[PDB]
Amino acid sequence: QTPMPQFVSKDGKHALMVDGAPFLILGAQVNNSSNYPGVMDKVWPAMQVLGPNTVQVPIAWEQVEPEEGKFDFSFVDTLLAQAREHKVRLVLLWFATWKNNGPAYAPHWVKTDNQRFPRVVTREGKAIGSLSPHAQATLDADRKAFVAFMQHLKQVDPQHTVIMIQPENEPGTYGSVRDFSPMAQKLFDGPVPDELLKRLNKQPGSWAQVFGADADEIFHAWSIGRYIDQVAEAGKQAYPLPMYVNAALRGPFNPGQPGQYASGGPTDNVLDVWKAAGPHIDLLAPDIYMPEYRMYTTVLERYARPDNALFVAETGNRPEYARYLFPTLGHDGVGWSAFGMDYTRYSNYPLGAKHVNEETLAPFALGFKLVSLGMRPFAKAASEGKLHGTAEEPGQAVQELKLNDRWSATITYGVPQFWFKGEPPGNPEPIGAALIAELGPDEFLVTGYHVRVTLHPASEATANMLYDRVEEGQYDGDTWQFQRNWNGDQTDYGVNFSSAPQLLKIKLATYN
Repeated sequence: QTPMPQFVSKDGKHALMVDGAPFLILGAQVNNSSNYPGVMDKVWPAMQVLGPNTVQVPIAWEQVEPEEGKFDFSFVDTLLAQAREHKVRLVLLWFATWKNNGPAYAPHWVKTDNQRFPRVVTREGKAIGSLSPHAQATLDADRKAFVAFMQHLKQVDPQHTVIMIQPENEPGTYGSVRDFSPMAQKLFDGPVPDELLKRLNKQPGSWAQVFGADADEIFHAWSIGRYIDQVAEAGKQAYPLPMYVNAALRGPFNPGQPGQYASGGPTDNVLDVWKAAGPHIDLLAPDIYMPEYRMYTTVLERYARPDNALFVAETGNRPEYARYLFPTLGHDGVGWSAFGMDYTRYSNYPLGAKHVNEETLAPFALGFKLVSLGMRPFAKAASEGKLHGTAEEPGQAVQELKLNDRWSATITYGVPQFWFKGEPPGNPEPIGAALIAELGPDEFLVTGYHVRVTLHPASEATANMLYDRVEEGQYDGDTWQFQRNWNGDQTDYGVNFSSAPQLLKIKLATYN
């Protein structure tokens, strides 16, 4: 029997297990209103070009429980059938109590009834467009619908088309650091829970006593984390798929959205608070909409932790974003997904692309194609901490990757595929990237674009380097299929990639 999807993490190594082996998500997310049968013909032809292995689709509380107690999962059924037909897996996004801080996707009977389902209140006493995490009614209602959803999924998806769930979407609050309602203030005045004190190694006290100036934000983060953890807990009792929460980043890390001002989500300053609050939440995923290299790679480093597998749940769909797939995979987490990938003729420019079409998909499609040529062995390498990835930084034409005790790799951008004089110039725009998996001490899987990879000795022991084999080919599952051996011009100057769909399995040797 094929096992259900499972998230495994042990001693700083992680795997998203799908059909019994590690899996790397090569993801595409449709636009926010592309979750109805009548618009799916604007989705699948885009996915046909892009070739993701996983598609993220919203499942809206307003569409599955339009009247309280009257559930309608017909769109889930339709979407499952289509995903199977188009040969992709799914990640379903539960748009419920929070979507970008707000209740807009909650049913009419929730979002219009502030007496039953109360909004956060500011210090000055005004309600703002974010539901309070302290209200029992709201939690009970979100949780009941999420349980009905997971129970349905178990029944209709024995194929395991759906591999993860995202409960809520960028939870948090824009217009206030926390809830200042009497209901909230009563809790804030109370003692910090022992669970949190233990995680942060703090002595007992009220929230203000323990955390001082940072009490408001830490309180809100804990409170939202506990809310979603209870939703996730109940959902997993029904059907234990992996689950994650996604974070709006702060300030200059999120310069193009109002969410840059959000409090209470799993931002880099409250990750430990969220780990303590959310044992039923498998990982905390960043949404990265800043194209600058040092900033982007800093986010990857901050979210990639021994206790947190890196998943880039959302990122921009402008061409400069495509290359960040490889350094993301290089953190040996579970994958990367790009946002806004359909033909519905919507644009989130200036954040994203002005137009999504067959041409502007091309830079993203290439990376997905390259990893797909070897996805299961690449995923296995990630699960062992043996996957290396890098992308081009503007103004830096050369990078160095240490692979193991024996070998390293020089990464060179914008040079010919032949002998050349002068300095490496870099590509005209930063577009290059490489991916290298260690299969054995002398064997590597290598792919890339707009790049030269030059393997070379890391020690005196390997000084007399030779290529034993440089096999172009691909995997059918776990089975290598040989096409040709590169040699001569093709291996004289490292191995060079332009934009062709090529995967190399390279075995090194020495002469004795």
